[PDB]
Amino acid sequence: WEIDPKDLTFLKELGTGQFGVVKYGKWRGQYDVAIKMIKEGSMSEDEFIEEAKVMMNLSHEKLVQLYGVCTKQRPIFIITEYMANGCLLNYLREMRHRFQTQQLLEMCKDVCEAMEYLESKQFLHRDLAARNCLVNDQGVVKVSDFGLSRYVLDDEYTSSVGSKFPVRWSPPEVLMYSKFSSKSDIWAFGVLMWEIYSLGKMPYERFTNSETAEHIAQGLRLYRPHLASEKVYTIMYSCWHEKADERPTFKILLSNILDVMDEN
Ligand SMILES: CN1CCn2nc(Nc3cc(-c4cccc(NC(=O)c5cc6ccccc6s5)c4CCO)n[nH]c3=O)cc2C1
Repeated sequence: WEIDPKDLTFLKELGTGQFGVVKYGKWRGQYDVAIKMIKEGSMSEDEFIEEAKVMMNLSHEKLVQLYGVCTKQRPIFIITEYMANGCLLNYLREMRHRFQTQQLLEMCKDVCEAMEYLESKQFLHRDLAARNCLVNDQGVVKVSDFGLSRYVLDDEYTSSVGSKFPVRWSPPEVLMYSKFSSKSDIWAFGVLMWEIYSLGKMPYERFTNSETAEHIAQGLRLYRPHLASEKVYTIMYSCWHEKADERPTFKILLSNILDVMDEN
């Protein structure tokens, strides 16, 4: 899906990410979109365009929808489904005192549904976290920026000892051997559940990344947030098995989440 940049209208600056400036605009004067303007040197562009077809085939309600790309010009554009309430982490922090427990679980469910679908397509996110989930005007959470980490050119982000690497969302096998799998996405999802139920707190606060790597290797895990039931915590904790093959699938996690709902 190559978009014609003439069909795009820029309206507002939405901020900055790993690829640079992100803008809000419209496609053909009607559809609200987000447009990532890829800073030169920030992306492995050839490698991205080479593997763009598969991202185009990924479609799910709880996945942020890709509209298309603009590659006949520089900077490259990536155009996506706009989400009015922005990223989940700040949404949690900003609406912290308004959340009911049922809502926190529905958020987990939204995300898990998306990841189950990705799991089914053998597609990895690689940087799952609240900051890379977005929220729309009706409070629906959707998974964002799935797979883009592979294309980042920044040693501080690509290196496990880098300052931007998602250490706090990474299992031991990633920090040690850089072995990404479904089960690394699983681990990350548990940390995400923790972000949700803690209402936007930073994992392992006052720990450095290295200290965090040290302690999870030694078996330390994130404490149960006040608003998390024991049933809920058991779900997120199951994502943090030292051994990846003892970790559940997203299909199972979703069943767990549904069972907790049903009981309530
Ligand atoms: C008043 N509020 C201001 C902030 N805000 N943001 C909104 N909604 C969106 C933000 C982004 C956005 C903004 C800044 C940075 C990033 N993130 C990135 O640019 C990147 C994230 C990652 C993750 C891994 C690897 C590479 C990248 S690039 C995004 C998500 C773009 O997909 N994208 N799409 C939206 O709908 C809505 C609001 C209303």
